[PDB]
Amino acid sequence: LSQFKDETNPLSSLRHKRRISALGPGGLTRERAGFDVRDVHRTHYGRICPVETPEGANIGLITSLAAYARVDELGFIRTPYRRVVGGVVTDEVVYMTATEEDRYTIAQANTPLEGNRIAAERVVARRKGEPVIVSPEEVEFMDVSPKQVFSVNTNLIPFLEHDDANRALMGSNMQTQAVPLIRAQAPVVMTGLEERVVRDSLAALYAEEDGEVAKVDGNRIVVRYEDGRLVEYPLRRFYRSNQGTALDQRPRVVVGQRVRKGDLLADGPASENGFLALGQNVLVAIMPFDGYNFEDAIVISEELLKRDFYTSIHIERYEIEARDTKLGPERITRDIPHLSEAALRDLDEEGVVRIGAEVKPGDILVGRTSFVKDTSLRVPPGEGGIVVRTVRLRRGDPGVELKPGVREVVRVYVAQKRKLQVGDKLANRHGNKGVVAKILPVEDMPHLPDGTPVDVILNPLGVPSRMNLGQILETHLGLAGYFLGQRYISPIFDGAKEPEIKELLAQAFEVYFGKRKGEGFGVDKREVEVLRRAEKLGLVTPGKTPEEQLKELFLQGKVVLYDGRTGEPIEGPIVVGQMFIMKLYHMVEDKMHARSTGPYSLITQQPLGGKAQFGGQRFGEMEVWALEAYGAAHTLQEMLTLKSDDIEGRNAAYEAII
Amino acid sequence: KEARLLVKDGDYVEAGQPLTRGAIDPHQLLEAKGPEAVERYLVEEIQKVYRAQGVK
Amino acid sequence: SGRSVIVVGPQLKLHQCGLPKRMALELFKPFLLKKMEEKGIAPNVKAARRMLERQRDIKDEVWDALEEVIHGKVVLLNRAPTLHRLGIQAFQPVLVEGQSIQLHPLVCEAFNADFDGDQMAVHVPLSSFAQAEARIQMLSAHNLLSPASGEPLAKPSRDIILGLYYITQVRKEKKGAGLEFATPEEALAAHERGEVALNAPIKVAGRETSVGRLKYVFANPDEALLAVAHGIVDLQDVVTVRYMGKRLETSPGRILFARIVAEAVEDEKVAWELIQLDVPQEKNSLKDLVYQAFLRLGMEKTARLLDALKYYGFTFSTTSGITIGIDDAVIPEEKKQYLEEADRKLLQIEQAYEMGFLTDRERYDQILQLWTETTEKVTQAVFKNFEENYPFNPLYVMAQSGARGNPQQIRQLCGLRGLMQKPSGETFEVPVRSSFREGLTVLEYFISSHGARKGGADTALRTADSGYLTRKLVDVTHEIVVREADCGTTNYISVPLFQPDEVTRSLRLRKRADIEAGLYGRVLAREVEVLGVRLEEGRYLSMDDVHLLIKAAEAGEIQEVPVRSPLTCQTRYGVCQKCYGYDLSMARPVSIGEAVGIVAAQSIGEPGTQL
Amino acid sequence: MLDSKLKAPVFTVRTQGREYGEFVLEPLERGFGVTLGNPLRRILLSSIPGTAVTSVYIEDVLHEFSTIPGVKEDVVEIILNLKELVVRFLNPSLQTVTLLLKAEGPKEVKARDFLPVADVEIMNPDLHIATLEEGGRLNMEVRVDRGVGYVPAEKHGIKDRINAIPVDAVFSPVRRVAFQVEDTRLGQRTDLDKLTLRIWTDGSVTPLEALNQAVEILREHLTYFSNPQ
Amino acid sequence: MLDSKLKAPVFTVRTQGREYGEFVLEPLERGFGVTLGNPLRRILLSSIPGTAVTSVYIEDVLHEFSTIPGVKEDVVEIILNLKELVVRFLNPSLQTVTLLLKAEGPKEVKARDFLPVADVEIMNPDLHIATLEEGGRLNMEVRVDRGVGYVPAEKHGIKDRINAIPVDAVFSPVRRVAFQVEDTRLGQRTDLDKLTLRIWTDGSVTPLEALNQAVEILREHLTYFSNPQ
Amino acid sequence: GSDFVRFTQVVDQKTLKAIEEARKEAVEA
Amino acid sequence: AEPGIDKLFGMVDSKYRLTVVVAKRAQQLLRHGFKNTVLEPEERPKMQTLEGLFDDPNAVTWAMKELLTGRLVFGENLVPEDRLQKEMERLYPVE
Ligand SMILES: [Mg+2]
Ligand SMILES: [Zn+2]
Repeated sequence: LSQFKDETNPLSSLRHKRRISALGPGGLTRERAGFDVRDVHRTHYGRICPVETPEGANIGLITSLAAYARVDELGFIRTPYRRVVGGVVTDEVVYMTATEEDRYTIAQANTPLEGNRIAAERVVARRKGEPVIVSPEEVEFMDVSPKQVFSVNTNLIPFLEHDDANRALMGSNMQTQAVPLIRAQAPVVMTGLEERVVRDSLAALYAEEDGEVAKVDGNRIVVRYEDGRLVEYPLRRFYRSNQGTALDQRPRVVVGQRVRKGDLLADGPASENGFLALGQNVLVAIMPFDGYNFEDAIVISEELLKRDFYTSIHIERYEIEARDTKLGPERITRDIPHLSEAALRDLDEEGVVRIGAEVKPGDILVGRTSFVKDTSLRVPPGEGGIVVRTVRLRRGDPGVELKPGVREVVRVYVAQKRKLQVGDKLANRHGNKGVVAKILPVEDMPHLPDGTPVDVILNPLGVPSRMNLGQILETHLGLAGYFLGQRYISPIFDGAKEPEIKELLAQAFEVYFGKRKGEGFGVDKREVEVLRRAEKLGLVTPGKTPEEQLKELFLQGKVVLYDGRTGEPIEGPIVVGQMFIMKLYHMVEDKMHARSTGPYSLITQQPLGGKAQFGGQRFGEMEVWALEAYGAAHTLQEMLTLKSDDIEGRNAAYEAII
Repeated sequence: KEARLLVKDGDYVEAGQPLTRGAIDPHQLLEAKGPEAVERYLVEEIQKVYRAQGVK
Repeated sequence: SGRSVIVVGPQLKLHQCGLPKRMALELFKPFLLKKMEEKGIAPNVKAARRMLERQRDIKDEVWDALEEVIHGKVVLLNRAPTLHRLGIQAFQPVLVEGQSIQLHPLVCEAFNADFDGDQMAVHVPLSSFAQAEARIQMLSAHNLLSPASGEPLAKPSRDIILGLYYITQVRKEKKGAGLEFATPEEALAAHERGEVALNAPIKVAGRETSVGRLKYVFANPDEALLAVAHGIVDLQDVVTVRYMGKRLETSPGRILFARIVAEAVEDEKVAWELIQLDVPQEKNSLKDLVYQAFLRLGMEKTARLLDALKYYGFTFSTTSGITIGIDDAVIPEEKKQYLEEADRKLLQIEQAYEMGFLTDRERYDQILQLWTETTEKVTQAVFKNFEENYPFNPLYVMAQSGARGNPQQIRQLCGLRGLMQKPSGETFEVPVRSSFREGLTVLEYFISSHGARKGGADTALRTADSGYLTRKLVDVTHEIVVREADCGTTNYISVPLFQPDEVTRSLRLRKRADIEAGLYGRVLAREVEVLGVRLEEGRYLSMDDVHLLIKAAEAGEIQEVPVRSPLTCQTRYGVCQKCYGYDLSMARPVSIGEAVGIVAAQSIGEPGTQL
Repeated sequence: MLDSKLKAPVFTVRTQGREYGEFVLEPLERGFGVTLGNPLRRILLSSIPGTAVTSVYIEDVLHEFSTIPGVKEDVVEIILNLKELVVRFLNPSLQTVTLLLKAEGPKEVKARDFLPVADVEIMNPDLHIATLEEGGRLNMEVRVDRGVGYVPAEKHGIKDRINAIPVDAVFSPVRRVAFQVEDTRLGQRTDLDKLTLRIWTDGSVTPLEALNQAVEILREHLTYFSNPQ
Repeated sequence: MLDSKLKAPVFTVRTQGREYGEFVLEPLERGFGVTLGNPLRRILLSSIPGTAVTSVYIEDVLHEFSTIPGVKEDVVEIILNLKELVVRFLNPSLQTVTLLLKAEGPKEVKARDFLPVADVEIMNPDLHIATLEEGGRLNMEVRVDRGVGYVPAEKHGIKDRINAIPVDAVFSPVRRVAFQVEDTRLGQRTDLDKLTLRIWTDGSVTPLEALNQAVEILREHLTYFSNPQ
Repeated sequence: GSDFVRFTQVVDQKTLKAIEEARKEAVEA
Repeated sequence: AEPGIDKLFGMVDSKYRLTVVVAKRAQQLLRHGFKNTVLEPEERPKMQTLEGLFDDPNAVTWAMKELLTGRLVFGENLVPEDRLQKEMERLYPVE
């Protein structure tokens, strides 16, 4: 039942820690019958977020409860609900039992009110899980908030009101796999819980009460509270995760700095300023580029690598041991008997290696010899970073119990500052996912009339198939906040409206092009021609000023653009913005699993490497079926004989190739 | 009572003709028509789903 | 063998593959040592082993040695869940830098492999004969048409399709003044002045020609090409150019695409002869041309065309600068009138129920029909909205274009996905009245969650179910291969041409596409002079034969067909070419020795995935 | 040099006639092949001076929507069939040459029937413009000027004759050009540039000659910065 | 030169400091504005060599993933702050320079806080480099080199100290380059081009400096064709 | 696997002449 | 993809026969030393970095080209295998 803890991000951890499944010992419910259970019961309202469930075989099996809903006594969720007396709503909230819920008519929170009294005689309510459009007097309780409707992870995508659940669940789920970055950024447009997120999630440090800073060292902070006391708290600099990431509370307070009660002290690894900050906000333009935004491929400009803008440290934890074989104890030694001592310089101390060094594939890690026969640890193929730590529990087991035969044990820690590279994968909060396709030299990449170019160009064809307009709404919002140099709080449905969107559009365009004018420059011939063509398509009213029609285009959220390679302006205005995009879990499947020659099984001669060599790839059966479809006679023969089982034949082919 | 039949009274009907609206036991189909007619039938029901699902 | 993540190879041609070098390194260590001993790179093969065992013993000349070795070499690539014959294909490897695997984007669907994280594997044939056989009949550049059914599996993708549709589209904006230039050249002069003024838009309803064609005349298309180059003329314009012997009144993009066709295949004569330059280019016409060109020139020139098409479509898609915006979701006001119509009718139904005259079933069904009606009402309204109002809607340009989308997607986004069933399967009364341009109501979205959950669950179950069914299929069909001469059995099947019960008694020329699927490339059980053409016995059934015979059946000259069948194939085990017939991934009828049963198992079980 | 100056793009050329030509320069550093073709491609399409018929007049023709008896083709067809007519001046003083042509009978009129101009020569003597049908009265004269690239008829509106017709001008003898930068691999690095430009010319010069022009004049444009101000 | 050569782009310069600069050239003939501003911008952003933190050595720590006591910032953060430092060489003989800085106690380490050197300038004098809490022993040395564009820390692998570390190289002194090619109106031709190219630079060089440098470079790149092949 | 094709020896005219002399070699005395 | 694949198709009764013929010819080039060629001298496969493709970067192209020539004659059963191999081995010191 219990297993590893979700140490991807504090939010990932909290979601994992507050989510319930159906399966278990089996008697409660086993795997083969969930169709009826998988559909979201009406009672899930205010009880279960139906978008948080893990998609796949275990879809409808696991979900996080309603964010505001909680167990009263015995695995029975009650949820907040605004009492509504007659035409007067009561701020008092009653956590209702699901069964008791049917007993009343729950009014929605979206209904406008003049305070405790409704603002509409005809208001929808939830009599018993149905839309009942009744008078305000027919509701006993009204929806406390949309927030209570969902789990925590649901509520962190701003513009859910214009996005499909099919990919809403996808986005909410991918929210968990976010790796805390070197640089923590908060979304240009938020939901409002990131503060509460980093509060409940103990990533950052918080000042108990009022006080001042005594000392803030890179690993400690002595605070002195207004109570006349002082207490110091060690600060987590670099701590490995379940997956080998960084763990630091960012020092956020200067020495002699007066911090109040509950004052965030050192923001967690993925908090910007007591705020959820993972991934980064990048200026993005949606346009179908040649082929690097093909289906969900993401095209990136070079600058985000020039800037320290997407990277994390990955932590690797190797380990070996010496045993006392009846053939002879396996000494952990520096000796490679046969040929060379040169590579043994790295293994500085005998058996154990020197610390704080880069490692190449195949480098000795722990020395040892079996029966003497050389049998020692080496650097695993793939990549190793820099030596950071070692542990050496020989027979001298202080409180350790090295297993029988184990003459001694040893642990090794390497670190590799993994920058974002070509194959990495990223996605937005609003669900749309993808993998980086190519980073282009920013020299020729499209650039604004202002030299400032965008960070990422997406393939637009994705959105139409998807059902998610909140993403483009956020595109506009972030584009606005760009010039506005300021953030926003958008409740999922009660938040911003397109009217205010166009207001901010006019404001930001006025800013941008008023300063353009102050530059001594209005419209360029390129702008005039493109504006003429927009008139040709009717996108801009003919006869309106190029200034004014460009302003309307801005309020359209689209504007002109210049190429950079051919430098040309781009026909058709494009919507862009500062989008808060995250890098997903680039799990182990990313690493090459490419072995040519190496080990084989004991009972069978099927190649199998692993620690020494990558290992032979699974060949499967239906693959042979496809081969059957083709006339692949001798190639398949080779596969199953020279590449599958035949040691003698495979080595004979080895030597023939030699 | 629920038997939804398409054929009319008095009308001449070929053997094995489905008297009601619904499915048929394949064995009775083979029995009435023998091999080839049942073959044609079954190919029909096979292609009907694929066409109904756009398969070509 | 190996496996890792992939990345698109837009530069890559399908005849090749995007290969990070560092994997081929370990893979070809044998051949690498072979060559670098073939060079002076290491003293011996084993000194070579030591030289190459370290990333820091790396020599660049290792690189040109490896390239020389692989000059004429290829590998095989595959996706994790393999379901069909092309679940693996042969590519000529290209060593590349970086980690990810570079992939020709076209087959991004041949392999049902998006870019969501899934990583593919690869192996290699080794023996000279093994490599020969792999390159010969496992080459993707060799494996073009679907053998499951004769459809081509290289269908052009959304981006290129959109680019060519945009390039080949034409525009028309306004006509207010004298449109009837047809007869008067005084009319042309006056309307040309009005075009000189604001009176005449370029894409005016010019009776003989819009002002565009009168104003500008081009002998050599490079002319109009330059005019666009000067920014003089847009690519979707009504212009006239004196073609080889014709005053072609076309859009620029149309002639340019024709020219693209001309280079891709040498015989531009046929290139224009086989091209319908008179329509906006759509994926369906795309496949039609792909097929016919493959028929005419074959593999090499057809693929030349395919690659040039990919190139040009990508180019033009980029050039378009076409991007989706929230305002691109054009909500036709006709839709709001239909919506008010539907709401008022629903209120009428509800009020009629209120005093009880309708039964809950009666009122429920009345509401159901009212919305099922208004939904198509608005669909038609929005469609018209597109044809005349906004022919260049990025949203509508795409949906109309074959690249992506459906009417339902647009409605759900532009209009609304109103009608949706309950957990039982019954639709809720109050449909989904909002759109995504609208903000979905909390309870409405909660309700909509149910259908999405059901879709996810049943698709996931159908996955394993289709795996099971295909497993059984291969279980049973595996024996069957074509090994035979003409199976002398004079037994065939007469394939009906009429679906006799569409109405209870409605015998009608059976559906066209179904007829093509059942009868294409068949063997005439006996000669049939149907439409004056003596369709001799055993003569194979070309598509044009399909068309002739569809026309004849419309003439009613015949209702079924004398044609062979495996069912009437005499061959104890296996089927006659005549008993089997024509269909290959190539055109000519099947070759003796082909494992047809496996092909059938795949072709049938694979579709079950989506049923 | 061997490393980086031998690392110099190979100025490779192969001219198919004087009209067409492949020109591959390789290899190139990051962002150079485009950096070169794009400006150069733009230049070659307008920079190049050439010969283009400014205007034309038929004695009897007074509307371009009119057709001459004994001559089936209308003004439109004759004007187009003359558009491609490419000529070559013998000296820059051939800024404007007006060549006349007289013809009657049932005969076909090509470029050769024109009265020969000493300094002006036609590389397209085979260009058949029209066909006299029966005693077809044709008296015509075409004014052609030495210009660069393309010039629309209306903007010049050349009227040597009040009923003479302005002619859209296309001087650039190069029909067109196509450049692409293909990625080429060197032993060390694979990300290298090879810019290949295949060009079409009217025949006035060979594509190589036009490249020589464009490159020289572009370098000259690079001379517009020596004076500081 | 009065009609056409006098009708040449008036190279005018208006520069705010040595960091930002605009240059206006007009009138321009057809399509030359962008035709030239494009590759100019490309070379400005690509070919212009500059300076960057070549390699770093902290006397106190061996591995970049460490933390120094009394040091709120971490090692990687500090090297980042170093890379963000903008220096200025005053001599071609100025290619490699190992700046050193030593700070202690409750002091905030600024980029002006390094040891002054003769031929160098701190283009980033106020650059916050670090902040030492108490007795913070921050003494270290950064090799900085004069390169072109970008190179990863890995390829050069510069080791003045084995405890010293390389870092990715950034040698473009250009913040951003753009050019507005707006219609300039000439007496005969209103359809003229006027290109006003704006550039924000780091300040290590003045805009016009990198400008004429790139113009120089491009002109050589053109001269690759005096050789026919 | 088709026997009809699976083995098809490829031969040059020089090989044909070689087999010709090999046949001619059967003459005794 | 491959030159004259249509032509070779016409000269080849079955696609698989063409495949088998090409592979047999290629392995012939391999085993007896690559000199088992008939069109090598004047026109020949040629490399890019050098003329190395004259030797054997990829034999299959050699077999395809020779097939495009009428130089080779492939019989599904044309000669007794023992004598064919024996004469190949006497008359090819290319080994
Ligand atoms: Mg996928
Ligand atoms: Zn048969």
